[PDB]
Amino acid sequence: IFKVNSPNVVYTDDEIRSKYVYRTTEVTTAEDGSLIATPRETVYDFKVDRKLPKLGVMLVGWGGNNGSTITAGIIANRRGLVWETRNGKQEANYYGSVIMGSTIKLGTDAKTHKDINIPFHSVLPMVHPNDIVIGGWDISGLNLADAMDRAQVLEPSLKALVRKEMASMKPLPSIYYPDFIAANQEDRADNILPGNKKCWEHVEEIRKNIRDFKAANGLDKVIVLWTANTERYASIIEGVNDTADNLLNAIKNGHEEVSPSTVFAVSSILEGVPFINGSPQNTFVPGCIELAERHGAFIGGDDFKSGQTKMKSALVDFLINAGIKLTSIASYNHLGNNDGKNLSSQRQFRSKEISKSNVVDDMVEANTVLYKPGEHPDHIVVIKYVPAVGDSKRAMDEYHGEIFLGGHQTISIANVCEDSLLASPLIIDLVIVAELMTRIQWRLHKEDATEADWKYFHSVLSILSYMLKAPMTPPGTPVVNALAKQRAAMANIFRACLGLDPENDMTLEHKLF
Amino acid sequence: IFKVNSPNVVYTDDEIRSKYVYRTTEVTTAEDGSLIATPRETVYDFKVDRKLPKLGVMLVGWGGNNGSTITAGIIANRRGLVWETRNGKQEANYYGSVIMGSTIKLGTDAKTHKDINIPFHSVLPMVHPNDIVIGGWDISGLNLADAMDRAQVLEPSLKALVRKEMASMKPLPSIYYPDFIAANQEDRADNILPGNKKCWEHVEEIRKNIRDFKAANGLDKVIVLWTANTERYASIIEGVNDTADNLLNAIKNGHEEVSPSTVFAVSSILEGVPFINGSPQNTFVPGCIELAERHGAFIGGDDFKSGQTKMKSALVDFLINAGIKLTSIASYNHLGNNDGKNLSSQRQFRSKEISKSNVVDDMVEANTVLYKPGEHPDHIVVIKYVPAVGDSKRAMDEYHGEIFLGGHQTISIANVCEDSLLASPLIIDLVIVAELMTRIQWRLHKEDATEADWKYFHSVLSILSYMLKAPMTPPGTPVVNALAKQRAAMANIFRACLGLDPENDMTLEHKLF
Amino acid sequence: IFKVNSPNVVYTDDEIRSKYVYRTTEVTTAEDGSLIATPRETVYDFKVDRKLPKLGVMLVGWGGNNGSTITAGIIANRRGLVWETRNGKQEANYYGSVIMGSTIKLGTDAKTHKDINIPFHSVLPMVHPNDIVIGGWDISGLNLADAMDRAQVLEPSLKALVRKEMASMKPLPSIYYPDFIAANQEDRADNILPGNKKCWEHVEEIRKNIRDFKAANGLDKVIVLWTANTERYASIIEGVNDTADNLLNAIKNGHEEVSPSTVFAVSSILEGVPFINGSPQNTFVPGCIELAERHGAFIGGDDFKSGQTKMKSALVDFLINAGIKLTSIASYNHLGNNDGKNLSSQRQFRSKEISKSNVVDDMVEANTVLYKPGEHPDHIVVIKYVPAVGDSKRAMDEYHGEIFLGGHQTISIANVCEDSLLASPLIIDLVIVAELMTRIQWRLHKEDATEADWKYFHSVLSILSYMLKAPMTPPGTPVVNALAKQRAAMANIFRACLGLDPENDMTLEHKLF
Ligand SMILES: NC(=O)c1ccc[n+]([C@@H]2O[C@H](COP(=O)([O-])OP(=O)(O)OC[C@H]3O[C@@H](n4cnc5c(N)ncnc54)[C@H](O)[C@@H]3O)[C@@H](O)[C@H]2O)c1
Ligand SMILES: NC(=O)c1ccc[n+]([C@@H]2O[C@H](COP(=O)([O-])OP(=O)(O)OC[C@H]3O[C@@H](n4cnc5c(N)ncnc54)[C@H](O)[C@@H]3O)[C@@H](O)[C@H]2O)c1
Ligand SMILES: NC(=O)c1ccc[n+]([C@@H]2O[C@H](COP(=O)([O-])OP(=O)(O)OC[C@H]3O[C@@H](n4cnc5c(N)ncnc54)[C@H](O)[C@@H]3O)[C@@H](O)[C@H]2O)c1
Repeated sequence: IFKVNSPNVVYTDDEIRSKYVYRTTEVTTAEDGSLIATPRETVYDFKVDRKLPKLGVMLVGWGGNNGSTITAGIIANRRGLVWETRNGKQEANYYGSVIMGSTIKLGTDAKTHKDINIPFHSVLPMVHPNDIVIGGWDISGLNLADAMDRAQVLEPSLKALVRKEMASMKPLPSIYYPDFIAANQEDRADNILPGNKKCWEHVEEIRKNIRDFKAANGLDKVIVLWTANTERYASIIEGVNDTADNLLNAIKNGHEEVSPSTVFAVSSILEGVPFINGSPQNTFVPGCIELAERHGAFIGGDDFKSGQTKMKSALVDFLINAGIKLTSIASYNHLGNNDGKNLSSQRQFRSKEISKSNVVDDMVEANTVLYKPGEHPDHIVVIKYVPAVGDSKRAMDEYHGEIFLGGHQTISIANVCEDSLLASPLIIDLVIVAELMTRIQWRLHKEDATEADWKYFHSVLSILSYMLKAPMTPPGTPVVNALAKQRAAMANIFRACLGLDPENDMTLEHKLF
Repeated sequence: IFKVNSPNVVYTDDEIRSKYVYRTTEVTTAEDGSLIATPRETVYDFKVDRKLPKLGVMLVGWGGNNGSTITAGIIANRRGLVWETRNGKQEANYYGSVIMGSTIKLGTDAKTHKDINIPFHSVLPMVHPNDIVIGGWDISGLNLADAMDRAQVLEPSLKALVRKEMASMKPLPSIYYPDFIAANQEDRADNILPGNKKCWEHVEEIRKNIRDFKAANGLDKVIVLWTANTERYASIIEGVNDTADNLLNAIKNGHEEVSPSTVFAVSSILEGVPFINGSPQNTFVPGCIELAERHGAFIGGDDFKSGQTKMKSALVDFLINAGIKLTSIASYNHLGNNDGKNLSSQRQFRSKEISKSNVVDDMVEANTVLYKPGEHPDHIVVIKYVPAVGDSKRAMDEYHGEIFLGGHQTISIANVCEDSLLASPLIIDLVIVAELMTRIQWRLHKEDATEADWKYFHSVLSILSYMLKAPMTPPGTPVVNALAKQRAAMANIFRACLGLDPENDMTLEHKLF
Repeated sequence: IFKVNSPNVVYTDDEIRSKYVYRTTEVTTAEDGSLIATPRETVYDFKVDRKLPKLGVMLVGWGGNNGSTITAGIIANRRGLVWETRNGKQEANYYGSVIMGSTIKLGTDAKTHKDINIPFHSVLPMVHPNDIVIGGWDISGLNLADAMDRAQVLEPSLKALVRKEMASMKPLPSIYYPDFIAANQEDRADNILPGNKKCWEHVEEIRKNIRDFKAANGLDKVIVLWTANTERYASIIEGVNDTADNLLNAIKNGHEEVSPSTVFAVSSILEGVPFINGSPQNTFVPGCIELAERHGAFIGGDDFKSGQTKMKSALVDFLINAGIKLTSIASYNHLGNNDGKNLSSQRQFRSKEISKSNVVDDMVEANTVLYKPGEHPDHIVVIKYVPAVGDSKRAMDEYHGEIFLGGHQTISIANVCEDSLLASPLIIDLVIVAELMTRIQWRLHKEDATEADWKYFHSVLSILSYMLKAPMTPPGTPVVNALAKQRAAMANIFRACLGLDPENDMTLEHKLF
């Protein structure tokens, strides 16, 4: 633990009221066409609620690969289970999680002159993942022990320990619209609500399920996470999905271009729970976003940045920030789970391909020294279904680049990654950060500020962009896709609630003496 | 171009006098063992000399692979030469250079709400690489056109254009101490000064050469860069190399444990020119550093971070900052130039292995959540001599990591990199940044400050750490090895001389509205 | 099953007496320097003993990685055990074995015109691996269940089934000469016979152990296989190891340059059991071979061709037989078992490096169109100890080649191979083929041949060369290292005992009609 010694930071047993000075640079164009840089300061008052709630996560796709892996891993970490591998004994951990497995720099030691590093989870009052309750919906009624055996992700020794408690968990019936997921997912749907079309009864039932989850479990806050199959893009039609009331009427009129995910998101917005989409499909259409802003409900980005895309975000940033001109990026993946079986259809593969292909455009528009306006590298993404490899995704990347005097650099990467074991800690990170963001309020520093001036963060949580492949940002704002930039954004926003200045890495006390 | 509109920044035609507030966090231990974080502010006055000098670089190892590549590339960029490749026409560029091929963010647009990115070279008044004069010493008297043909790095079409002017360049005689480089480099030395041992006449001759370079060329500033063969570690002996006067006496007494690089560095310190070591050997012993601090001469780090080590700095940082526990790093390189031939000896390979192996220790000591005190991954580095591959170094990396619930991640990387084409822009970056650092002065902001209170940066230039594999820091300070951290340090130090605040990446104007 | 309908093949319930015509080509130099090719025919009589013996294998290094894996796998296949993996249910098999997992072509169908393929194990009367008895010596007294847990090769579910029967197996004490294996293997030796030097009592004890194994178990034939640590090369000294009697005197005189493996081989030759060396060290010195020929004892080659070397034998053959000039071969391996720990010493790594480096010389001497006399590619082999990877050896190969008009081909291979699971079926293959070779006799076809003219194959079994990295051939004969050639040799020699002609692959009945 640590505390901040500053007149600007006031600690109360319920609140961490703090004063912060946001310092930025504003650029305006001069008369002769040159740029003028002006330092700007905005004084902000931040309020952080110290009380930790009893948090529940509702998973849409509970019986999937990722959902079963999560519920098993939370049980394993909560009980401190030790199991047997060929190498010997294995203990439960939260590796692969930036919040639960990484540290950030607090400051420099006065005496030793060395850096003080504290866990990322300990910066702000945050909910511990061991106490997270899981539930939700699935079109397949298989219990989560049998779902665990279907997934083929976990070792038999661990499954033996977690099977007794995971056999009592059965997902609630969900909604199946046949048009949106692949034709080979017909035989999977046995636990489905009455109706293959879009209706207002589905919204009522989903709201009832969220209510009953919170009531029966005894939870203070609920979060809904979409971990279901990738869907096809729902066409944007004027009068159907372009406005909150238009969409609310389209649900009742039973229009044939409303995704199941949109029904879940609408139910979440009407019940006041945050909704995070873990799939590349366009769950939030114009009208879902406006309904979220009209009600004050928090909504997150799309997809999960776990594996080849995370390393791509690191590498493209590193290579373009070093002066190497990337001309080709070729991503090849083949996998043999139900995720790859659903993406074997073109209409459902297109969404994932679009999500994977749009991670490098911001980095190539930032480097105007290498890339001319309109110059983009050849970015190809291929995903194939190989049933024999199972959950072990094999990714092959070829990065082709141009260097000094026309030289050629080629970087070939072979990644053997367990998909579910790389996305589960991301879900933990998403829920923990979203719960924290529901507990932070802000206002402008005035000499007569009242309690009525407290405001929340914008309904679209871009602070989750570290864990999201296709970040969703507030309407009209740019998108940040660099991994280091997103991690720094999260860390510095967390430090701003403590009145601490952002990390600059200059270290002038070691250079000027 | 751009200008800063701020009362703290005053622009004169010769100076950029600016006022900056260095904001950091200081950590002190409380009585009950907890940590206390206190915001600290140090007010600094920075003075930047706007006048650009005529800069000359003296290369020790001019006829090597890297030196010939540099002199050819500077000619190619200066003349704007276009040559023929199989793919068609190729123009000269400075790709692979962070200063000449990358951009940094200046600020946000007032109207568009989009980011303004300006070239890294345009942030501060900096010397253009097209105007850099080259010269120096080599033990081989071959002219640099024949040295270019010996190197086997450049295409015949480019060599045809640059051969006429590169055949008039002949390196000055150098000093050859047989004990320090490999036994297979005996036949290479034909241009050597009289003497196989350490003497004060060598210092006189090297100082004379630096003087004559500056006088004949008409230069305002000179920088010496060691681009010669990797040397063996010179033993630290009390009374020989532990003190500036002890070392100055050891040169005259002709002790047998003084490297040729130490003679070059001593000559540079006595003539007031900066010296940058581009090799893993310990050029600066205790006594060379003290002589540098006693005279005010600037000295740089060791080795060149070009290729597998740069990507290692990116990847290890990315993986450990994401919660993945690296257990094994295995670097394999084989190459067939004179660099690999000199490293075929164990005593000269040890220095490069030590330099390559110490890039990840700071990242594993920062993450106390994953690594216990004393826990280090298995880091192996292998370098082999394969004459058939030439300058094209083939690097194979295996990163083995532990992830959620005991999962295994393996990342296999095959890099085919032209060594000389990845290190030449690094040399340009080093000389440009070092020249700029010779033009920056600092002081503490007082109400009665005088002109006599202006001070330079510390003699050990750690701001070059981005381009250096084994960064040398001021005595008693920690070492930063993360690539993103070093680039951010350079950018934020450059912005501090303009009175601008460091980049925080928070973007609160897009989240709070 | 199948039978041969031919007057040349006579089937008896105990013998398969057959007549074969060995057809080859002989080359003699003409007067004008040209070559003359003459067809030669040698008529051979082959006798194959149909009776299958009760076979026992004695392993030197029983408690090692490979020995424990073998004894466990034989139990698993014998009992037909099914265990649990993450993917589901796994049954026992003999995959990775050329005899037990591959087929050979018997002939063409008269009616269908399609090929008839029969299992390699069914060509000749051969011992089934399910009935093989295991035993032997080890310097470590740990039982083989605890040795199995030490090895970290097998899944916990399989180990649970095999642990009860593998805990009753304890290796006999062995002989430890400290000079020959690495200094870090001191603490491993607790089950050692009295004596750190070479003595005749060791031969008596080893012979007693072989006798008692056969007597107690009730076996008809015994084979000894060296699966112990790699040793250093024993110097060839005149009067010590250059003659059978010289070596027999050197054992008694206690010379300090006689390997432990030589003592085992000598004991085997004096007891009449075959000895196969599975390590790169020179077990058979001049004098051991002569003793083998003087007694009639069978001795095999050196090392195990399992993994990167097998693929190297395939690839180098394929590339050089296709017209591609290999200029560089770079093999990198790192592993973390006791094998890699013993090879961390230079004197013990040299033997493995020599064994791995000499697999391509025969292929480059066969292609006189590409390689001039004395032209050899750059062949580098690196083996490193990385304790974190365990038995999973990571091999990285770079094959660099020259193609049409000076083009460059590069082939980069990343192999993740379980070392013990690739060498265990090789040991099964070696013992099965060696037992068969002890049951085959030959003679020249004469009109008055008697029973006294029956002869055995030469004491040095080169027919095992498929499974051996460093093939040992009869003194004065060339070595075959191509994998396809060795497999074809084995198949055609097996078919020659059946009176069948070698496979030619011409298929003229489908081309001439
Ligand atoms: N590395 C990763 O695992 C990763 C990374 C990025 C994105 N994603 C995305 O996350 C999602 C989950 O991946 P997975 O491998 O766990 O999936 P999966 O293939 O196991 O299927 C998800 C589950 O959702 C269920 N489902 C489908 N439609 C439903 C509906 N309308 N209501 C309720 N349940 C429904 C399916 O029956 C299935 O059990 C996918 O969309 C995938 O594309 C995964
Ligand atoms: N990617 C890279 O190229 C890279 C990266 C990191 C470090 N380095 C280091 O940079 C240096 C230059 O590499 P290179 O491939 O150009 O080297 P190289 O093999 O071509 O040899 C450098 C030159 O220095 C000369 N030399 C040696 N001792 C000398 C002395 N006392 N005085 C004058 N000249 C002397 C040699 O004759 C040779 O011509 C090496 O030490 C190398 O280890 C290179
Ligand atoms: N893929 C492979 O596994 C492979 C391939 C080629 C060659 N080999 C060779 O096969 C051998 C076995 O490999 P491993 O990984 O099973 O070995 P290992 O590292 O497990 O050690 C072999 C065993 O032999 C024992 N031993 C050593 N000296 C002995 C002696 N004098 N008498 C009795 N026991 C003795 C050791 O204590 C150890 O238990 C090694 O020499 C290895 O180099 C293995």
